Amino acid sequence: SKVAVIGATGRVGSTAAARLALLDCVNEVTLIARPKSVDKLRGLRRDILHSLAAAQKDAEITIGCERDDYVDADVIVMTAGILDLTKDNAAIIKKYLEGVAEENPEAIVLVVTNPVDVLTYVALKVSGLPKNRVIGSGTHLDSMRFKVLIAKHFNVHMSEVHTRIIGEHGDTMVPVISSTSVGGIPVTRMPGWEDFDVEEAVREVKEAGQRIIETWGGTQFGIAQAITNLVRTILQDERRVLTVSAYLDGEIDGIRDVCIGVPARLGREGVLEIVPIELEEDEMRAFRRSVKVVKEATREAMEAI
Amino acid sequence: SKVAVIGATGRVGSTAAARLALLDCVNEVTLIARPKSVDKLRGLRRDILHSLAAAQKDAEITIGCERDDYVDADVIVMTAGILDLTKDNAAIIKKYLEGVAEENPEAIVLVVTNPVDVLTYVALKVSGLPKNRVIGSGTHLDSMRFKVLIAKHFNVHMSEVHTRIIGEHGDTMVPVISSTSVGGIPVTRMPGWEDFDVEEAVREVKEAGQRIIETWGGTQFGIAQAITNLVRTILQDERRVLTVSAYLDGEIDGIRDVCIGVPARLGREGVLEIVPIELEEDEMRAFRRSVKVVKEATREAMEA
Amino acid sequence: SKVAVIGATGRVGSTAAARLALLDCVNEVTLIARPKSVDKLRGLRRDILHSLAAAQKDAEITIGCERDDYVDADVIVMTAGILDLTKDNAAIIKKYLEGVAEENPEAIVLVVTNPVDVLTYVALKVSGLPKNRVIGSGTHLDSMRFKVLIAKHFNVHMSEVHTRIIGEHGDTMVPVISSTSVGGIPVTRMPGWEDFDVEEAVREVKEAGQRIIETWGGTQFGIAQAITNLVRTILQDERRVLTVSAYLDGEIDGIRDVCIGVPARLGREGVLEIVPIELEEDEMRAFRRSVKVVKEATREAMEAI
Amino acid sequence: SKVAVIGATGRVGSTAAARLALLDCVNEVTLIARPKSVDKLRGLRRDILHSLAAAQKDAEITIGCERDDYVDADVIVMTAGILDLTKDNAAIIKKYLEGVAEENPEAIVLVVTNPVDVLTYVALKVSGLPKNRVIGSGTHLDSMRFKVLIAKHFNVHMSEVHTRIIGEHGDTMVPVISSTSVGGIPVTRMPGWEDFDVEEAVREVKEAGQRIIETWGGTQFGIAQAITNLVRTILQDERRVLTVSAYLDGEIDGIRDVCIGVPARLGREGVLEIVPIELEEDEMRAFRRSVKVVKEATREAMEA
Ligand SMILES: NC(=O)C1=CN([C@@H]2O[C@H](COP(=O)(O)OP(=O)(O)OC[C@H]3O[C@@H](n4cnc5c(N)ncnc54)[C@H](OP(=O)(O)O)[C@@H]3O)[C@@H](O)[C@H]2O)C=CC1
Ligand SMILES: NC(=O)C1=CN([C@@H]2O[C@H](COP(=O)(O)OP(=O)(O)OC[C@H]3O[C@@H](n4cnc5c(N)ncnc54)[C@H](OP(=O)(O)O)[C@@H]3O)[C@@H](O)[C@H]2O)C=CC1
Ligand SMILES: NC(=O)C1=CN([C@@H]2O[C@H](COP(=O)(O)OP(=O)(O)OC[C@H]3O[C@@H](n4cnc5c(N)ncnc54)[C@H](OP(=O)(O)O)[C@@H]3O)[C@@H](O)[C@H]2O)C=CC1
Ligand SMILES: NC(=O)C1=CN([C@@H]2O[C@H](COP(=O)(O)OP(=O)(O)OC[C@H]3O[C@@H](n4cnc5c(N)ncnc54)[C@H](OP(=O)(O)O)[C@@H]3O)[C@@H](O)[C@H]2O)C=CC1
Ligand SMILES: [Cl-]
Ligand SMILES: [Cl-]
Ligand SMILES: [Cl-]
Ligand SMILES: [Cl-]
Ligand SMILES: [Cl-]
Ligand SMILES: [Cl-]
Ligand SMILES: [K+]
Ligand SMILES: [K+]
Ligand SMILES: [K+]
Ligand SMILES: [K+]
Repeated sequence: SKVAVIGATGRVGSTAAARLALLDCVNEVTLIARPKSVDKLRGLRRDILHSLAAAQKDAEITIGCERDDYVDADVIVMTAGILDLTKDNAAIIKKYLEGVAEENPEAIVLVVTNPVDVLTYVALKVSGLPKNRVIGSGTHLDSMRFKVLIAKHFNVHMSEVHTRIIGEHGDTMVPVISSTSVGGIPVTRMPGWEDFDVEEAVREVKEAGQRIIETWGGTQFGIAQAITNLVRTILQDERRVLTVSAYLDGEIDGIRDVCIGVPARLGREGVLEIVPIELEEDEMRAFRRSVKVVKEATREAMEAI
Repeated sequence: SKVAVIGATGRVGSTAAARLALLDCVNEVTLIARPKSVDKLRGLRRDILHSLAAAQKDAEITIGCERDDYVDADVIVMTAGILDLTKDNAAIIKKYLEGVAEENPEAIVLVVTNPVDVLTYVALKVSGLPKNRVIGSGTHLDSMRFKVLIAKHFNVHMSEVHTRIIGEHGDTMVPVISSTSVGGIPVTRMPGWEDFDVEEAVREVKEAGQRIIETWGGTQFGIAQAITNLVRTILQDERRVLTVSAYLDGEIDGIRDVCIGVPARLGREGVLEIVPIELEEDEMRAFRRSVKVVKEATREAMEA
Repeated sequence: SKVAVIGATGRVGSTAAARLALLDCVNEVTLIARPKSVDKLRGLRRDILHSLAAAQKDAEITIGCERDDYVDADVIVMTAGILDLTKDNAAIIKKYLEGVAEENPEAIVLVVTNPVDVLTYVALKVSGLPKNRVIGSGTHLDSMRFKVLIAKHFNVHMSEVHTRIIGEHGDTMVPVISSTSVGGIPVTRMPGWEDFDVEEAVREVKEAGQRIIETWGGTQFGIAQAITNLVRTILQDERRVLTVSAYLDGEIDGIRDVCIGVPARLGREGVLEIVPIELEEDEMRAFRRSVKVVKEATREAMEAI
Repeated sequence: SKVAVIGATGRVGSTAAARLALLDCVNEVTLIARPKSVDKLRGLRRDILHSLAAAQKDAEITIGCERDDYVDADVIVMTAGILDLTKDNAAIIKKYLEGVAEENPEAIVLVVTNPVDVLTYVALKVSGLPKNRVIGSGTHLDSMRFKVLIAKHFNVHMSEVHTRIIGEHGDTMVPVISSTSVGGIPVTRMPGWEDFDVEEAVREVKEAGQRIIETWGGTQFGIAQAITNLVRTILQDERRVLTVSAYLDGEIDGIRDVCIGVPARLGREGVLEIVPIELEEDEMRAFRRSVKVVKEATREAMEA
């Protein structure tokens, strides 16, 4: 399996490529950058190879700056980026991913560049790939953090909690308490749920990104591990129900023609299906509002081309 | 951490000891059997030590036939076993576990011998240990098997399924669909649930044991891995919600004075609590029917 | 990958199949027995499936009693067995493995039935397979135990010790101190080597089998884990230098036409090569004597057919 | 176990803290930097906590800028760093690690800041800690890289190769072919050793650092994983023989009063001993030449 990382010179790309190389299901990682940044990729390549030696792991680490270098990959991770920024990043998506289905119709693309929901739609539109082979990180990490917050409240092993945050990876994210469980027990029926402040929790999840930006400079190790989790789930055909930004086609509320954070059973074929989750009234209204923000943002992004 | 396996010369005990010794959290395993069966334990000890060498793992393997060889263990796994059956096995429980708490009050006892729910109660009574430190395998394996069947039906990663079979480790076991979820979604709302035959699944779970006995002679690898799973959850203080035979004290429908399969958050201190699971009508009726059978069988065991 | 276990009803076969199913590189385990023992395989199949559920692992467990059931396997493990016993077991080898190369020339056979060195030669002769795809457990476990004994003497992590016992899996086994090292340092130069009694150690390794036989009934968990280690090394193409019973063709002392415990670099193709280890005078003499015992035993076994 | 990372705002420190927090043996990581850089640590703390959530792992992440925030750590990883360079870095060592043993005598210090061998000596002197509890990354990564090159040459599993680069973490490093083995066989007797260019391999090992700095800006992931490997060996008392910068006291050729890369059996108590490795003529000459450079550079650092 070959995983290409476009934007490997950045904080997210660099750390993603390092942790992806450690996966046993990844035999080759190709670092992609602008032609005037490949020399920096030569250093990153050596540093990662040193990490593998230390961890007693093996992977092929190649470098390049052209379409021929990453088009044949099994997974293409887009981490290259910076209203007008959504423009410029959307253009980057286009330059890299336009017409990929013609050379490799079996490619899987995972977009991380923000706005992730908008740019996954751009990636799918320009790529020509099937809707099941183009996704974005979306609210995956947000859901995993919410999962930990609940597990710590009830003081149970993390694996016992199943939860998800759907919608935009941003202010309009929606927690789905209606499909949240602790050891299979609906969380509303668990002792102590009354003492969990869902709103504070969501707030902690929603603002963390901006707080990290103004202090450490931006997310790095968090998003990198989330990418690793998604790529492993795919390449090892694990068929987990993960919350990622995917193209909706009526599976939830007949909502259609948008890419947004939703539960998806993920395997080697990409999105095997979007789980038709049934939302309560409030959850449905918040989810509809979130779709409204993403669709308008997607329209402006496409108008820009 | 030291784990003692009583009944280590048997099918279950031997295999349990072997897989327990592979755990990083288990630094010593003590093989316990009757005095006449000591030499057999010497060979099993060496065989397990060979397994550790091949797995590049380590563990101190000790052997004994006396109380002083296991009373100070952190976990005592009870696999020694022959109504006439329950009586003799309860006598074995009493012989080995009477007055343990007087010498090791922090010991944890895991009962595996059948009837496990009954003998779990016997163990707690004769042990004098706290209710939270005496449990049984119960329907733990039954729940994990049910989990795989649901997972294979929806074709999802097994970790996505959380389900549970509570009550007797036997014919009166009760599946808790009310507390069964896939990715957090109530299983009733998952697409395709109509095509899942719950009753046929339960039959496969409750009947397999008899089928294995009639063919291979009895379960072995399955129960040994379940023992390994339970002991690791305890010694590593993982705080998982597993279904084990434990003493009920009014957590579910105010039922009391019985050891039966229930959800319990397990850690290094044992049963941290029995989760107050809310059951729907039919499930409640079946569970109460199962508590009746277990309580009756327990009184006869205690009387002898 | 499919691994067939012939003799799965026995102590070694049963436990081998259970631990092999737990390997991520093994997707199917086929239990093979005599037609009048398949019903017992039905119980073992269920018990193993229960073990996987408990360990949260997956494997396909099939059963059968004919050549069509195991001939297409990727690895065929022979654990079916009981001078005259060497006869009867050799006949069993023949019944199961004669002409396998005609239906599956890429099959790999791992013999465990004793005498392991003799019966690996029988298996290779009757199978028609290439010499690199037929081996036996040999002195693999014996070497691993010797490795632990040395590591405990020097109180170092086991991974630091590299050693091997070559020759017959029996009284004529030979320790190769000349190729024994602790962290790469020749063990003869390590502080405290003078306090290690090699003879007692070898004795502990040589007699353990008989002592276990007269007490617990025979080896079970030890040999099963050794089989698992060998199958994993093969199916995952790990290219370790493991000591197994293999066909010698002049790689050591120009010794040829015998199967005996020797170091072999092992991968998906079986024996990639027998490492031409250079033995000291005493080690060479003991190794030559061991070959003499195996060759005579092999001749008598073949005369029996 | 609590591991403190001083210099956590930097490339190495941040990445080191992230991978350390993933270790099961590390329950707490304390991020330490200068008072003005505290808010930056808040963001790094949250980023690492996100990584743990995604990896389904746990760890308490603390932050500080004072001695009291790290003196009680079990392992203190020194990654804070700017001859004028060595002097300033030695001043940093002194500021952070002076008098640690007075408050935490069982602390273990791992020095990473370059020149690592020199600053390891500085750390030991100013710390007052025992010689066995102060080490440096030294040629640990250099040895692991050399191991992979030999392994790829013979096309064997990497675990089959045991090799070692001792001496200075720099130009005067010395490979110990005399103590290099493949599967226990002396590498000199392994078929194909003639086709292995040792000198070209050493050049690739000693020059890569400069190449990474001139391109990516400096090493990061490699050294962070090496730190993670060393800390795990200590906290899990694995007793591996790893090459680290440690205080020599006559174990190799009676050389004394210098911290330099040498084989050391590492456990929870630190350097359990420096293995008395026997070197052949040329290797001995190169090692003595390297001890000269390190001792000289160490005296100048101490003088300032
Ligand atoms: N949860 C989420 O969805 C997260 C989203 N992200 C997104 O990831 C992206 C990268 O973030 P980060 O790595 O911190 O940013 P960095 O500035 O560290 O790296 C940016 C990367 O983009 C490349 N790049 C920038 N402009 C162009 C261009 N015009 N053409 C080609 N390549 C270009 C850079 O290459 P060069 O060195 O040549 O400039 C570099 O590889 C951002 O868009 C960010 O929003 C980040 C974290 C989490
Ligand atoms: N709850 C569950 O899920 C499961 C329950 N079990 C129960 O485990 C028990 C053991 O099963 P199994 O291992 O197959 O049986 P075996 O006959 O194979 O082993 C029985 C063990 O009990 C010992 N034992 C027998 N009689 C006595 C006695 N009077 N006093 C002391 N020790 C005695 C035996 O030692 P010795 O050799 O000296 O006789 C041996 O160690 C049974 O009660 C069985 O029902 C088994 C599997 C699953
Ligand atoms: N280090 C080593 O090399 C080791 C070698 N071994 C060898 O493994 C072999 C099996 O040992 P173990 O499992 O303890 O023995 P068991 O008696 O427990 O099992 C024997 C197995 O062989 C089968 N078998 C016996 N006779 C025949 C026959 N005529 N035709 C077909 N199948 C037959 C049995 O089937 P059924 O039930 O129908 O009889 C059963 O599957 C022995 O030869 C032993 O020497 C064992 C351990 C270690
Ligand atoms: N031995 C080895 O194998 C390796 C050695 N190293 C060494 O590690 C050190 C750090 O490298 P790197 O992380 O890339 O460097 P960075 O500049 O990225 O980080 C330096 C770190 O040191 C801190 N620091 C700088 N000046 C001072 C000071 N005067 N007092 C206190 N803290 C200070 C910085 O904090 P702030 O942000 O507040 O300035 C920051 O945490 C260097 O000395 C380098 O040579 C690196 C890699 C490998
Ligand atoms: Cl990282
Ligand atoms: Cl998710
Ligand atoms: Cl359970
Ligand atoms: Cl087993
Ligand atoms: Cl070996
Ligand atoms: Cl090393
Ligand atoms: K890899
Ligand atoms: K252990
Ligand atoms: K498997
Ligand atoms: K941790």
